[PDB]
Amino acid sequence: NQSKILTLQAYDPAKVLVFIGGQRVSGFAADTKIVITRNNDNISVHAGVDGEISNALSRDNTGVMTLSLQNTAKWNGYLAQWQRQANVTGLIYLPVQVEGSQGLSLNTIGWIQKQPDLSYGTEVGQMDWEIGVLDAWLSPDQIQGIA
Amino acid sequence: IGAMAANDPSYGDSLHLKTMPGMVPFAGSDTQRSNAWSRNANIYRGLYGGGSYIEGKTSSGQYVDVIRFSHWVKFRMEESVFAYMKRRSDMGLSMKMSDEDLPVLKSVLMNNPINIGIRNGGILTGYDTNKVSYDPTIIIPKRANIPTNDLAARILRDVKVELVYNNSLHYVKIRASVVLDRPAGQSTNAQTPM
Amino acid sequence: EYQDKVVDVEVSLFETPMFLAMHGNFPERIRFYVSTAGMVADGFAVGSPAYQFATNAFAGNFAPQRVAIGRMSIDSSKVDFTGTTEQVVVNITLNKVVKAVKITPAQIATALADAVTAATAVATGTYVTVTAVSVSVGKGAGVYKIVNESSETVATVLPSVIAENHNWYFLATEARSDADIVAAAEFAKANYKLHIYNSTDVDAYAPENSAASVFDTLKSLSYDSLGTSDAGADVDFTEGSVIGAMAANDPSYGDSLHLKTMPGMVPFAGSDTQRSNAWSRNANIYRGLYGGGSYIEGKTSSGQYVDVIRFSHWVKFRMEESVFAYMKRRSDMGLSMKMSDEDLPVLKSVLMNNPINIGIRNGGILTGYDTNKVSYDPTIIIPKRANIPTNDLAARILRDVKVELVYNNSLHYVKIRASVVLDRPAGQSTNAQTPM
Amino acid sequence: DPTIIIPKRANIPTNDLAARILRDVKVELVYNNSLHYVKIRASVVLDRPSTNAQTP
Amino acid sequence: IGAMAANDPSYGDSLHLKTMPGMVPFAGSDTQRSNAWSRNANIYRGLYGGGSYIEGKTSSGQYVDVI
Amino acid sequence: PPIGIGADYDKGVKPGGDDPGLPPKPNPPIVYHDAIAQVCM
Repeated sequence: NQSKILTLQAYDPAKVLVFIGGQRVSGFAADTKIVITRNNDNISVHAGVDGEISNALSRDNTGVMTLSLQNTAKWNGYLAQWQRQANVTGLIYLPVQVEGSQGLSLNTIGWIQKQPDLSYGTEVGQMDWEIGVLDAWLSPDQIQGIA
Repeated sequence: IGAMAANDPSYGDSLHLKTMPGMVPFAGSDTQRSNAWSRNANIYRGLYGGGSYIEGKTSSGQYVDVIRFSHWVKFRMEESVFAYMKRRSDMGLSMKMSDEDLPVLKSVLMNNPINIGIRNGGILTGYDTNKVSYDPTIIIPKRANIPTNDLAARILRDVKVELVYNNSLHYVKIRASVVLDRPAGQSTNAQTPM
Repeated sequence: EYQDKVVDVEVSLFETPMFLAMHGNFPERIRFYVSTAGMVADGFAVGSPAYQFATNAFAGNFAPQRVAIGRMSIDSSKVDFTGTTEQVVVNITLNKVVKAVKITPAQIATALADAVTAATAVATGTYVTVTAVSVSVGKGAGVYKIVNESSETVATVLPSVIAENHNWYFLATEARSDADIVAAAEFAKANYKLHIYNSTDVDAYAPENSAASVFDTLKSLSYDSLGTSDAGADVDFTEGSVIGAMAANDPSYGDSLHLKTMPGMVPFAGSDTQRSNAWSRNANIYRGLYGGGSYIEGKTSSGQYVDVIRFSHWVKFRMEESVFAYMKRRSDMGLSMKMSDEDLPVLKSVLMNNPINIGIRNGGILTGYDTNKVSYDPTIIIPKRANIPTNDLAARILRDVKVELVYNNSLHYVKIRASVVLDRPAGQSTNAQTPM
Repeated sequence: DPTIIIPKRANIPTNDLAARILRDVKVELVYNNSLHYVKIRASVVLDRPSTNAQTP
Repeated sequence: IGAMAANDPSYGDSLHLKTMPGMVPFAGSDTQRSNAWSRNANIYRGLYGGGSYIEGKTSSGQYVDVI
Repeated sequence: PPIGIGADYDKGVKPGGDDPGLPPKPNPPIVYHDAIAQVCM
């Protein structure tokens, strides 16, 4: 029914901006651009023998962010240099930002957690870089009307 | 100046109650102190065997700490924006007025001043009760909202920031009570207070 | 705002009732005090009925921290010595001036009047009648009563007070005439207040057939009021203690007024048959047992327990509050509620949240399963749109929301059956089967 | 459901044709009013009390 | 006017309980409220520590929002 | 009862007449700036 159109402007995936270290990322893969996850659930429940229930608030909010890039992309070079930079000098952190075109944003600092699996074949491959983000609270700021 | 020169503004620390070698305790009476305070003429008291500056109020009545904090924030924001912009224009690839390039100012500002102020404790954070968060806010306009004259002059206006500030403690009051006989039994209404 | 000292030390060594006193100490029809120290600053003579009520109320184990004083314009005051006495003292306060005096009852009255003239006082019979020269009188020491008079009737004064301020729950009146008591009870029953009154009448103990008392008067009409018989009813106005033992009690626990201690009152001195008669009249008494005192059964005038009445009032008030608060907040953002099958069910959560889920936690509301073979759990039912009449749609009001609850029962009486054996008890039955 | 009804050229009077005016365009709707009042029938009991079990 | 000027009628929203800063709570008694309701003289009752309009009826008995 | 009301259109009659409408957001004039990026409280 036309009275329940959830998006009056078509969702254009190109509006989703990602900035790492202050430069705009580009050269993404075929299907998925990014994935953001947490490691720990929000609260812990300790239920007693007779049904007494008490809850605790978590204090580890770190998450992991995956970034799919075609292995022919130029940005593979910048990340590869950065790994060695941090391994020797010991400076790992780097600002990270995400723009939620019509969804949830993100703005924190992160570091390269692991390097992907490089494979060469008859087709242009793919790479999944893991950018661990220090704090992973999604922000609704892009949405209007949030009272 | 020597008691304030190396103090880092980002901590929001207060000039109140600091010791300043070289000066001598003020010898006026209580009413003289009250008058001097009415004039915002800071004095140097001597208490409990030492000395102490008092309240560091400026001429206009505002606390000196807020003034120093505001100046520090202003200077470092200008510095941080200019440094990024120049470095980004020295490789070619100069910044451009577009919806795809302006948002990065959020990270630029959030990085240098704000994330140091929060760590040192000058800038406040959390949630209130007013029922509104204390967290810093950054807002940047889109291209659609930029006037023709602003485009012609190639300058961006109306970037808005918002912060909250801590408060050093100056005065404290106490209410003691002494009992000589046996105190009487308390109320025994062991309910949950509504 | 200058503070000369950085650190300084002093080293200094709930529902609210309303009492309808008669006086002229302030113009407003009502005022709120946090202690008798605030009252005396207004010129209240120590030992005056309002002062006595406040001081009794504030000392209870569940005492409130705000007492409301009514005002019916005082006409005159009396001091009667029908009871014999030898030292006598009276506290009398002129404008901003408090003073005391000293002293067969008629001669005592004459001497007291002469000492007062040493304001306006004249002796007559065994009592002194006092009037204020355009004055409050309170208890000192002695058996003498104090009876104030006014030309304003309670039945008509009360509406002005409630209009001025409605933020009070209990209701106590100085005028102890039967007509005044009945009018107060009727007014409370209509405005959802709680009516309380002590009585020094003697017909209460009378045989179970003599209906010559205000207690039976109220019982016949089946009003609700916490009626108690007391000796010092009209010398200390012990309604204060009764309220102070109940004011801060949370209704949601379903706790009982039975067997509580109320400072200020004195043990009842009637015999067993007198107690039985008073019980037959629902005139609660204050017994003294095992070295202390204890209220008994807190029955209302109509026979219903006071706990159920308080619980019902609390549930009603909080349900209305909870529904209104949600509805207004939902209408302040636009998006006002609407009569549709997709919007009405939320009232289930609205009601289940505020009153019910606190009542269950505190234990006032019962839950579980029975044997009747039916659950005790609360039930909420809301009609659909198809069942709403045209006139109800036109008036935009929803009817017939139904709720159902169960209630706990505090324990009052217990009986035991002991048995003592002197010789060797005999062997028991050895049928070690499983009993069918 | 709201409805819209429009006439045909054959039904338009010749005078209306001459004047260049269109008449009798009609619309219909229903308004969805809001709620104002609520009433409840609570009941408190010390306990609780036909078994047909046949579909009506 | 400040409590109804901006919200569009497409929501079917009424005027029943909207708070209006600047108004003074009605003071009369319940009998006076009943009297006023008969003449379609809407009042601003103060309830539960706040102010609230009442039912927004017009002169001829019709509701304002339908008009 | 149902509320009857009519609507009309005419060739030259604008709905708003010629009302100027709300004031526009002005374009600031072009001036010299000393600071590349200035912050003022």
